[PDB]
Amino acid sequence: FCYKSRAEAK
Amino acid sequence: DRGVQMLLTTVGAFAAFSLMTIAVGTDYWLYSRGVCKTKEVMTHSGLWRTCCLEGNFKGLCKQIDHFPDTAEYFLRAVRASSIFPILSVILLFMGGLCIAASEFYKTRHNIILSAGIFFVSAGLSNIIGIIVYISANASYSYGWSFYFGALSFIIAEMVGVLAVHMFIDRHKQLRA
Amino acid sequence: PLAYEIWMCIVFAYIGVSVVLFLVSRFSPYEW
Repeated sequence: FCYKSRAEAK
Repeated sequence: DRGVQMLLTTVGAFAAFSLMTIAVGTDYWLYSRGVCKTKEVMTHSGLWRTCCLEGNFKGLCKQIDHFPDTAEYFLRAVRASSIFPILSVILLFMGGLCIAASEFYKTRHNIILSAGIFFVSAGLSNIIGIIVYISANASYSYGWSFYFGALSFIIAEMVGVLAVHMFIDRHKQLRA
Repeated sequence: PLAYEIWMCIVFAYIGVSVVLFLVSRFSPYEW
């Protein structure tokens, strides 16, 4: 979840 | 309703924290036959002190003699402290703080999920604690504090489910 | 055949496994 959250920023 | 869901979650959390704290502090866990104070009568035998009952002298309590086999040494140590019950209590407290911060400093949407994870983890800690305690005590009936602990586990899991569902609803509203 | 405590902990574990399977499989918004 944390990985997807950070990537969604871009 | 969102209001009812939030209130039910808050009430449940307070109740679970209170139940576990009372249980980890009270002495009516086992109900065994042992020595009130030495240097074999019915007893209270909680998590920390084994008070005596029905004996020539009642009300006397002595700290249970933990440590009267490294495999057994480690179990004895984990039971000596109540790292698992105590950790359950701490986790429940942190969950409560998260739910409280939900109303203020809101719109973060991730503090509700935090509360859910904390409640579920507290439950897992409570179950490990129960297994360790039961294994260390290897008639012997269990008292109302042990069952308070169990009720804490069930309530905590339910409050966790409410938190997760609430977080999901928040992210569903946000995506619309 | 199984002690009383084993049944009690089987029930507690069932509740736990179910709650955790619900959480991991459904909390992340990226799964909708």
